[PDB]
Parts: sequence; structure tokens; C-alpha cells
Amino acid sequence: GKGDVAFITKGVFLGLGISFGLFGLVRLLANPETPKTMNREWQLKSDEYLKSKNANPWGGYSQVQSK
Amino acid sequence: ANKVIQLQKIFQSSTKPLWWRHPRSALYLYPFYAIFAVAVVTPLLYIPNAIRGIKAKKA
Amino acid sequence: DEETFEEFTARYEKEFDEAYDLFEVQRVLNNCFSYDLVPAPAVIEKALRAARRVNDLPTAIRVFEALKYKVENEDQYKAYLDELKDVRQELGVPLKEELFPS
Amino acid sequence: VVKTAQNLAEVNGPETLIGPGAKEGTVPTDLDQETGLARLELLGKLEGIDVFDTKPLDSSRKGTMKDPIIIESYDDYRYVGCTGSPAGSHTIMWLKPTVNEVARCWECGSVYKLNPVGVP
Amino acid sequence: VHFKDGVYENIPFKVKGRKTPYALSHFGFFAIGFAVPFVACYVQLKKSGAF
Amino acid sequence: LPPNALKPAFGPPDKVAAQKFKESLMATEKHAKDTSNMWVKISVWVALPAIALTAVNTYFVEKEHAEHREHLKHVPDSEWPRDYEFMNIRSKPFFWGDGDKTLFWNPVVNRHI
Amino acid sequence: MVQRWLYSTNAKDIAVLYFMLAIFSGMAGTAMSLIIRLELAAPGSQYLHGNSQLFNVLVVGHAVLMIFFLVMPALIGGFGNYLLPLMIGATDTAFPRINNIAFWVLPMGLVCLVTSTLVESGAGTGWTVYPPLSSIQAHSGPSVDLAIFALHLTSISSLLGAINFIVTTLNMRTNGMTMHKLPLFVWSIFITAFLLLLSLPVLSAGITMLLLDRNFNTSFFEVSGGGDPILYEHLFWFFGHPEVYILIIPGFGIISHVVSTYSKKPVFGEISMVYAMASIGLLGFLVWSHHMYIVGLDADTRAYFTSATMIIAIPTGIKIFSWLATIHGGSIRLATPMLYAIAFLFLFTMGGLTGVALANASLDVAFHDTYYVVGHFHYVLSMGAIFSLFAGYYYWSPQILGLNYNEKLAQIQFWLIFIGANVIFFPMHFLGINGMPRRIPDYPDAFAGWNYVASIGSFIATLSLFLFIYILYDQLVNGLNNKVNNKSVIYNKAPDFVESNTIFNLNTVKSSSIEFLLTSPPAVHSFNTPAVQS
Amino acid sequence: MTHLERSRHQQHPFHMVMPSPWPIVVSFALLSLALSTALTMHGYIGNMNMVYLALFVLLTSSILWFRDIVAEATYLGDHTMAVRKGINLGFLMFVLSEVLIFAGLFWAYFHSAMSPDVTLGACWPPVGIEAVQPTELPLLNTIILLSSGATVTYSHHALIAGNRNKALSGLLITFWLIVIFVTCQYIEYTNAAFTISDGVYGSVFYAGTGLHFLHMVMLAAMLGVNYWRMRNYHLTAGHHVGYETTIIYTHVLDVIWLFLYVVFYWWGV
Ligand code: HEA
Ligand code: HEA
Ligand SMILES: [Ca+2]
Ligand SMILES: [Cu+2]
Ligand SMILES: [Zn+2]
Repeated sequence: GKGDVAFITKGVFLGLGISFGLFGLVRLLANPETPKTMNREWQLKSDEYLKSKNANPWGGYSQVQSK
Repeated sequence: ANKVIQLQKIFQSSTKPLWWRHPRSALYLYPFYAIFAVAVVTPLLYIPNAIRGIKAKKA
Repeated sequence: DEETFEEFTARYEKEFDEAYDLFEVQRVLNNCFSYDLVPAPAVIEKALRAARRVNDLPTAIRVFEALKYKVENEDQYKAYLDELKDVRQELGVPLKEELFPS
Repeated sequence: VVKTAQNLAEVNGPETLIGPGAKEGTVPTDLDQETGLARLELLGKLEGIDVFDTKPLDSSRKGTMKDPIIIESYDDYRYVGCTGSPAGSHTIMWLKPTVNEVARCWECGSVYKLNPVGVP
Repeated sequence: VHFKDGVYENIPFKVKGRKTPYALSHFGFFAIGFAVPFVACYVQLKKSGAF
Repeated sequence: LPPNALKPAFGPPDKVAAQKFKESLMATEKHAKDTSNMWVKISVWVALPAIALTAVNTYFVEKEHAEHREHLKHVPDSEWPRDYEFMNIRSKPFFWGDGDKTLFWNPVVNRHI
Repeated sequence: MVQRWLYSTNAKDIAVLYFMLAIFSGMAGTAMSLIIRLELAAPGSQYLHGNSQLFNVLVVGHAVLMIFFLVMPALIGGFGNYLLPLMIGATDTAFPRINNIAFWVLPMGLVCLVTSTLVESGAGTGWTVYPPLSSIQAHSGPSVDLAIFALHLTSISSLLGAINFIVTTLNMRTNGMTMHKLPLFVWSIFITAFLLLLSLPVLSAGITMLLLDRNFNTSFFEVSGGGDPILYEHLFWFFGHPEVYILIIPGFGIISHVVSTYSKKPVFGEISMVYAMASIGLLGFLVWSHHMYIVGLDADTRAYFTSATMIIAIPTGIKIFSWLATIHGGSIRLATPMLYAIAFLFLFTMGGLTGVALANASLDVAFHDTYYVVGHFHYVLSMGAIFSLFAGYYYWSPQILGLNYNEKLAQIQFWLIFIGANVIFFPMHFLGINGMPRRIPDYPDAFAGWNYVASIGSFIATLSLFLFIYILYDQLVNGLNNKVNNKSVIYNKAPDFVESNTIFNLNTVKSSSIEFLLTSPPAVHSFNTPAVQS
Repeated sequence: MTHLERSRHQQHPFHMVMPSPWPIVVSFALLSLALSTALTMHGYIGNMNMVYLALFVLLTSSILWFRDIVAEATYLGDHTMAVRKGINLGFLMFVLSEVLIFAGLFWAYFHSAMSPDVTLGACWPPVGIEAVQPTELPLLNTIILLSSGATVTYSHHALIAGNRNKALSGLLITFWLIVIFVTCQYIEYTNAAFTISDGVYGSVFYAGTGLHFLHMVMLAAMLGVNYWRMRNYHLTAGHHVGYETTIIYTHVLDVIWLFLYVVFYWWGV
């Protein structure tokens, strides 16, 4: 009644934002060093190998997902 | 020796709890609480050595 | 119920005639509009006279609100309003749209 | 000072349901050594009188406010489930007459008055 | 036994008339439950030399 | 003081389901006496001429297996048959006693070498 | 105070002790799942410094706590012990000291499970504690023994309560209630208690066999000695599929109550719902080897088991079509139990359709021990049984507590858990169909993309759980004021369209069960004189 | 009887049990038993005194619970007809649960025997295992169980028939025959070639018949308490339900011993 749909829309978006922010703040407490394979150069050098071995022909083989 | 009416007249006309209403209940109930009180807390004393990893002396 | 439509109208005419207070006329009206049919004009007329006997005016307005919600069109509603007009003006009940105009 | 309540009309509380013992060389039958609620039920079944009402609800007619369906109760209220003037004609509507309010069904519309037969 | 009726007498814990705030009891009841796996994690990491 | 406290709570006492209750009360007695008679008849005509024929069968085997253990007490453990792979599983030692001995370990018939 | 709660003998007190333990252990299992899902957020060691044993121990604790210490003592232990005597008109359960020991053996299972975690390394074996990993060679120490004793004490509780339930609804029904005129929740607890009684023996036999294998040098599942671990798989899963139908059948009963009272029309074909529940319970004993499709059975074995696993889609389909038919043509009052029931009706069917994808042993070679299976069962568990559990709480809490909850906060909590659970468990099908295996603390780097979004959704789910904790606090403190102001729904049924606001006031509650006619918080002696029914 | 006096009773036939300490006492005893055996199995406790104390506390707490049940049923008159029907139904569900435990154990035996391993030699009973022959002592054990049922049947029907000496003597004969069976099983277990560690054969064999042995020692205990309560006039001619549960228990232990006999001693040799 009279603007409680708006309240339980704002509360849902606020809960999503608080969850994203606290997820970020406890991702800041993880291991400081990601594995060596999670950069762009390693993944291009793995797609090198996969192209040489004809991997995943009709789908895709490319492994690059990081920067 | 057919004491059942005489015991009905005690168990129904009583104020005490049901496990206390017999005359011989102080002979069962007072040792049992001591035996129970050591039986439930002595493994709880060995819980920290089991966490630390200290085995008992056997040799 | 393997009821025909005519058995429905003859059941609910004599069901509205035997209601004796405001609980009963509202109850019978509820469980006659809780079917998959708009009631015939005759049983709506019997419902109006029954709400007249118990002397409650907003139930005779809620009858027309209910059949507005119950019919498929607005021309079925206007067909009900055509030949239910005489009994409505005789009892003197207003429709809700002309009572609370938006 | 009390005795043993041969029939149901001599039951006066629970100190009257005791029993005489068996003699010494006989297995007891239950008129000898039963007490309490079990002896009350045994006495009732010996008289044919079934204590502990388990009769279902009167659904022979439709209660009006002029003649309700009178429900006997040993307290101030009773939960009653209406299902119609035949046995089952609608989804059960559970109701609760108290001593000061009748209960009207709202699906069939039968009316239940309560009379309190107990003591408060 | 005849027991008390009412609104707050059906729960084993005290809510209304307390010398301590109720949120103490309420949130410390659940923070212990949320904190059992962290005690588990701490002792099984101290046993494995990670701390 | 309620007005309606002294009226009867049940009404008419039924007279045929009390008689039928009492006749079953006194008829399971007579049938239980006859049932007990025929069951002691069965328990002494059949059950004790069964123990009487199996006790004389088991005295013989209690002789000729105790005497087999008697001559097995003179066979030392290098003359014992070597245990198969599945025999005498020792995952961890038993937490009682001396290790390898189990709960009913008769050392004559059981040997772990 | 010690006799009411320690020496307890009334079912309505043991029910709230069950509920307190259930929500405590659910906080424990949700914390364990948060640690699991936080470690799984990115490749490499993140929070547990390597130490995959601790990961496996946390997975064991998460599964065992959430199944045997939240859903069973919540649904069966709380709701059955509370509501089945009140809905059959019983004064109490038959055998009430049994009903008290069936609660008090659960904190003891909890403390032995927690010290199973604290001793040498914990039992990291999965919740299906398979030998030879669960043996004494691969798991040295008292960890697995204490986990087995936790399962023993929980099985003692759920067997004694099952006997209690069967006898108290076959014997203590009130004086108009034939078996055909039972509520659907009573039929749920009834059929669940038979499944418990028929299935918990074989589990107790199998894990006692495992315990004797570990400690008493006997060889049931030791290969060097004549055993077979496939015998453990058979003896476990003959309990294990009846266990998961035990988890869901009271949820079906709760949904059939909620949907009918918030559609304001009765359930479409009630006796066919009873027949469908009984057929699910009967057929659940014939399907146990669909968890064993890979172990090396015959082809005709697997053909029968695909057939029998497939033909349980018929009574569940009858139930779900009946739920859609009993909301069709209704007057839907969108309250929080109704929101949870509609979310059940969507997400449970999605989990069941992935279940019939898994039912084909031809196809289950592509999906076994993958995260696809994890997606199926976490759908039908944390969106079937947890959603019906939340529906039961929001449906019965103000009646049986006397205190209303904040309605807007409840709907915020619903939408947050409905978003968050979807975000956790929907990408698990993508991971499982691409080949990601189960029970791994670390994965190849190509699985990072959906694992990150799943652990983002994990925080939404636990944020809604924290909101639920605050909703409990606001209900316990301000629950008498929520009736006065407009922060709560006081009547779960509105007036009918021609029913006056004053004619509604003499018939405020219109229910087909006794639970909403009682006094709020119900009396210590409900039903002094027995209730009566035509 | 009048309304005023009918109002001083319960209005429904069911036992509203008084609050009792033995649920939480047996629960803590099971806790102490679990925590004691899981630490003496792995050497963190020196001797078996903690396990002995825990089993003793468990047994005495169960005895005090049963003493209170006897007190309620005999000295307070709380067991009406509906309560009797409920107790009989609960005991029937209990014996169905135990028959299902035995069905799991028979499944274990059959899964080991229907097609055995290669490490035993595609053989049943395995090579080197000297199986127990079904003719000598287990035949006497079937005979003294089929006869124990015949004794307890006339003891029951003579308890109904008014006889006292013919029921007490039949109960005494039943109890002594049960302890004859238990001592004969002890003699077989001592003079058996294989042990419980001798492979999967000894595992499944001693599991099945040792669970039956434990059920028979509890059967001897409840036959003893039935003799005590019949001599001390607790049991009556129409209201003897613990006796009836013991009769049901004898007659299901008889048929599961027969299944153990024909499976473990005839088909499996
Ligand atoms: C009861 C069933 C249940 C529930 C609810 C959950 C809930 C969750 N589970 Fe899991 N899970 C299992 C049962 C369950 N799980 C099982 C059986 C396994 C197998 C273990 C094995 O492989 O051996 C498993 C394993 C498992 C895996 C696979 C990991 C692996 O294979 O090793 C993952 C993946 O991240 C996971 C995560 C989660 C997450 C993030 C939640 C989140 O959904 C948590 C969010 C849920 C809530 C917030 C619920 C509300 C909380 C309450 C306490 C309800 C209270 C309400 C009332 C009391 C009225 N759990
Ligand atoms: C809440 C408990 C629950 C429920 C209700 C179910 C329901 C079903 N489950 Fe599931 N399942 C589990 C809990 C549950 N499951 C658990 C815990 C595991 C993993 C255990 C472990 O490994 O640790 C598991 C894993 C599991 C496996 C093992 C796969 C593997 O481990 O490799 C299989 C195999 O067939 C299976 C299938 C099914 C099927 C066919 C249903 C059906 O009952 C679903 C029926 C519902 C529908 C079919 C949808 C509705 C119907 C219609 C809309 C009608 C029209 C549809 C059709 C005609 C198809 N699930
Ligand atoms: Ca990782
Ligand atoms: Cu399954
Ligand atoms: Zn009606």
C-alpha cells in the first residue's frame, strides 16, 4: 500500500550493492598472488599449443580471459 | 508378595516426582547421579588431548 | 454438479428467497458468483430483492460491481443494465460508477 | 475409609478406583488390580457406557440462528469442522463456538451454539 | 505440569524483562553458529603450520 | 455452582454390548484353557521328543570334536597350514588385550603366525 | 524452567527446541558454504593455504549440517511435532519421552561432529563416506568414527520420531477424521515417517559395517580380504534416495497448504495428491542405483533403472499440474508464503527437468560427478526444501509465536534469496556441461568465469540470511507492535468480494485446518474436550 | 456419572506423561559412550574403564526409564485401551525396523555369495575356511527355539486362562531355554575355526548371527522382567502388554533365526 513496492525495490537493489561491496572487501583479503597462468600472455601462449594440436575445431579453443 | 494395591495407594497419594515415590528410591537415585556425573564429564576432559594429539600412556 | 443453466437459476432463486439475514444473503451471493457463468437476470433480480428484504444498500451496489467483473464484455454489462433498469430504479440503488465518478 | 466403586455411579474422584488385590495364588483379573483412567474405561465398558466420546459431528441438517446445532463442551469453546448438510459437500470449514458466540459456517452457513456442561 | 500461557512463555529464552539487552543473546546465539567453521579452520590451519 | 452440573453425562446404559463384552470376557477364558491344554500336549509330545533325540546326537559330536581339538593341541605352529590372504585381517591392532587376539579367541582352533 | 525445557514432554516445546537447533546448524552450514564458495571464487589457493583436506572437511560439514541438522529437524522435527498433533486434533504425540530423546540426541550428534572436525584432520570424505577412502588406511584417526556416530545419533532421532509420528496419526486422530479426511501436511509427515522407518535401518547397517571395518579388523568393504565397496554404494544409496524424498515430501505438504490458502480455493484433486505422494514414496525405493550408473553395472540393470527413475516424473508432474490448477481461477493474495510457493513451483520444476536429464544412464556418463549434478540437487534442495521451509516459517510463525514479522523486510528477504540462489546455482550447469568435476578445491583456469559469478551470488544468499536473522529479531522484539501498525499482514485471507468488512469480523479466519483456529500462541492444553468433525 | 464428576477426568484416553529426566540422561549417556569409544578405539584413553562406565550408565538409565513405565502402567493406571493399541503398534514398527536391519545384513551376505570374488577363489565358503556344519549344534539351536515359542504360547494362554503355576512355569522354561541357546552360541563361537577377522565370510557370518545373539540376550532380559512382574502380580489376565511384545519378539527372532539357519548354514555351505 502506497509506495511499498518502491521500498522493496530499493531494498533489493541496496542489498545487491551491499553484497557486491562486501564481496569486494573480502576479496581484498585473499591471496595476494594469483597464479602465473592468469594473464593474457600465458593464455595466448596456450592457444598457440591448442592451435598446433587442432583443439576444439567447430567450437573454439581460445583461453584468453584475463588482461 | 502382592504389594500392588499398597503401592498404588502410595504412588497416587504422593507429591514427589514419579521416580522418587518408592521408598527405596534414595538407594537408586543418589549413587546414579554421582556415577552419571563422572561418566559424562570424564571424556570431555580427554577432548583437549585428542585435539592436541597426545595419546595416553600404555607402556 | 451435472447442472444445467436452468437448474442453476431455479436453485438460486429459491436459495435467495430463503436467506434471512445479512450473513446469509451475502454468503449466497458469494457462492452464486463463484461459478463459471454470469448469473441470469432473474437471479440477479432475486438477489436485489433479497438485499432489499435484509435492508442493506451496499450489497445491492456490489451486485452490479460483481456482474461488471463477471461478464466478458461491456456490452453484456450494458445489456444487463438495460432490462435490469426497471428493478434498479424501483428499488432505487445507484451503480458504483455513477456514485463514485472518477 | 473409602471403597472401590462397583459401578460408574459410585465413582467419586480417583481415590475410589483402587481395587482389591488378588488373593495369593490367583492371577489377577482386571477388576482386581486396575486403577485410574484404565479402570474408569473398564467400568464403562462393563456397563456398556462408552466414556471418551468419539461420535462424529451431527450433519443431518443445517443450523440456523433459530435452531443451531448444539455442541456439548466441557470448556468454554470447541473446534468443530463443518462439511455440509450431507456428509461432505464442501471443503471443511473449521470453526470454534465459545460460550458467548455462535459459529456460522460461511460456506454452507450452518450455525453452531455451544453449551458448557463442565464446571469452571 | 500446568505451564504458563501467553505470548513470550513458549520460548526457552528471555526477551522482555532483562538486565542485559536482548540483541546480545540473539546475535551472539547466531554468531557462534556462524563462527564454528572459523574455529575449525583456525585449528586445522595451525595444525598444518600455515599460521 | 453451575446449574447443569448434576445431570447425567451419558444417558441410557447399553445392555447388549455390555453382555457381549462379558461373554467374550468369559469365553476367551474357556478357549484359553483348552488352548493351554493342547499346547502343553504339543510341547511335551513333540518338543521334548525333539531335545531327547538331538541331545543324544550332540553328545557324540561334543565328544568327537573335543577329541579333535585334543589331538590338535599337539600340532605346533610350523606344522600349521599357512593362512590365505584374506585370513586374519590386521588393519589396526585391536584396542584391547595384546593385539591380534579377538573377542572369542580360543587359541587352540585359532592361530595367527 | 528446567522441567519445561530439559525434562520436556509436550510436543510444542520440543518443536521449538528442534527449530532453534535447526536454525543454529543452518547458520553453521551456511558459513561452511560461504567458506567453500569463497575458496572456489578464483583459481589457485585463496583463503585456505593450500590444504585441500580442510576444504573436503568443510564440504562434509556443509552437507551433513544442512541435511541432517537443518532440513530434517526443521521440517520433520519442528513442523511435524508441532503441527501434526494440532492438525489431527491430538492432545500430544503418542510416546512423548521418545519424542524428547529424539531431540536431545541431536546436540550430542552436533558436538561429536564438531569434535570430528577438531580431531586430527577431520573426515574429508564427502557426505557419502565411501570406502576405501573412509577406511583406516586412507583416513587414520577418530575423525570418521565420530562422523559415523553423528550419523548414528541423527538416525536414532529420525527413527524414533518416525515411529512416534506413525503411531500418533494412526491412533490419536480426533473424532471425525478418517484417513481420507486428513490434511495434506499430515499425509506428508506420515509417508515421510514410513520412508524413514524403512530406509534408516540399511544406512545404520552400512555405516556400522564401515565402523567395524575401521576399528574391528573385519572386512566388509576391504578388497584385500574379500570386500567390495560397491556393496557400500548399494547399502548407502538404498537409504540415500529415500532420504532425498524424505527431504521433499513435507515440502510438498507445506506448499499444498500455502498455495490453497493464498489462492482462496481448495487443492485441485486432493486424494490424487495423496496418491501421488504415496507413489513417490513407494517408487523412491526402486530407483537407488541411479547414483551408480558409472560403477560398472550391466546394460539391462541400467535400462531398468532409467525406466524406474523416469517414471517418477509422473506423480511429481501430477502434483505440480495440480498446484497450477489450484492457483488457476483463484484470488491470489501475494504475501510472502505465496511468493515462496510460486518460486518453489518454478525452480523445483527446473531442478526436476535436470533430474530427468540425469535419469538417462546413457547421458549420465557425461554428467556424473560434475557440477551439473550439483546444480540439479541444489535446485531441488535449496530452492525446493529451503523455499518450502521459509514458506512454512512465514506461514505459521505469527500464529505459533504470537508475533508478526515485518512484511516489507520479508519480501526484501525473499527477493534477495531468490536472486542469490539463482546466481549461485544456475551457472553450475554450464560448468558441469563443460566438464568441471565435483569436490575439487581448485580447477583449471577455464572454469573461473562462472565460479566467480556463483560466489558473488553466495554473498547475496547469506545477506538474505542475515536479513532473516534481523527479521527474527524484529519479530521477537517488536512483534506486538507489528499488529498495531501496518508493518504486517494480519489476515492471510481478505474478505470475499461481497463480504462486508463487518461480516468478515465474525469469521476472521477461514481455514480447513485447526492450526489457525487456535489461540495465538497455542495453549499448553489444547483440546481438553476433543475436536469434532463431520 | 454426573457432569460434575465426569469433569474431574481426562475426556480423552491418552497418556499425558509427566516430565521426566531420562531422555536427557540417556542422551548424555549415548554421548559419553560415543566419545569414549571413539577415543579408546584410537588410544587417546588408556583402558576400557570409560567405555565400561558409559555402558553401565546407559543400561541403568534405561532401567530407570522402564521402571517409570512400569510404575505408570501398574501403580497409576494410565494405560487405557487406546494407549495399549498405540504401544503395540509402536513395537510392531520397531520390529519392522529391526527386520530391515537384518535384511541389510542378508543383502551383505548375498552380495558376497551370489558371485564371490577372485581373492577367495570364486568359491563359497572360501578356501581354507572350515564352515560350521548345520547338523550338530545349530540344529539343537533351532529345536530349542521352536520349542521356546511353544512354551511361551501356553504360558501366555494360561495367563489368560486363569492359571498361575502353569504360566509361571512356562515362562521359566522359556527363559531357561533362551539362555541355553545363548550358552550354546557361546560354545559355538569358542569352538569355531574361523574368526571375525578371517575375511568377508567371518565378517558377514558373525555380523548376522551376533546381531541375533544380542537380540537374544535382550530377549532373555525381558523374559526375566516378565517373570518378575508375573510372580509379583503386576501382569494381569487381560492387561499384559509388555508380555505380548515379548511374545511378538520371540516369534520374530524365531523366524529370523530360521532364515539365518537356512542361509548361513545350508545354502552357504
Ligand atoms: C540441505 C541441502 C543443501 C543446502 C541448503 C545447500 C546450500 C548451499 N550449498 Fe551445498 N551441498 C549439499 C547440500 C546443500 N547445500 C550436499 C548434499 C553437497 C554434497 C557434498 C559432497 O559433495 O559430498 C553439497 C555441496 C556443495 C557444493 C559442491 C562443492 C563440492 O562438490 O565439493 C557447493 C558449491 O559451491 C555448495 C555450496 C552451497 C551454497 C553456496 C549454498 C547456499 O545456497 C546457502 C544459501 C542458503 C540459505 C541462506 C538457506 C537459508 C538458511 C537457513 C538456515 C534456512 C532457515 C529458515 C528457517 C529455519 C525457517 N554446497
Ligand atoms: C530434494 C531432494 C531431491 C529430489 C526431489 C530429487 C529429484 C529427482 N532427481 Fe535427484 N539428487 C538429489 C536430490 C533430489 N533429487 C541429491 C542430493 C543428489 C546427489 C547425491 C550425491 O551425489 O551426493 C541427486 C542426484 C540425482 C541423480 C544422480 C546423478 C549422479 O549422481 O550422477 C539422479 C539420477 O537419475 C537424479 C534424478 C532425479 C529425478 C529423475 C528426480 C525427480 O523426482 C524429479 C521429478 C520432477 C520433475 C520431473 C519436474 C516436474 C514434472 C513435470 C513438469 C511433468 C512433465 C515433465 C516430464 C514428463 C519430464 N538426481
Ligand atoms: Ca580456488
Ligand atoms: Cu536419487
Ligand atoms: Zn458448511
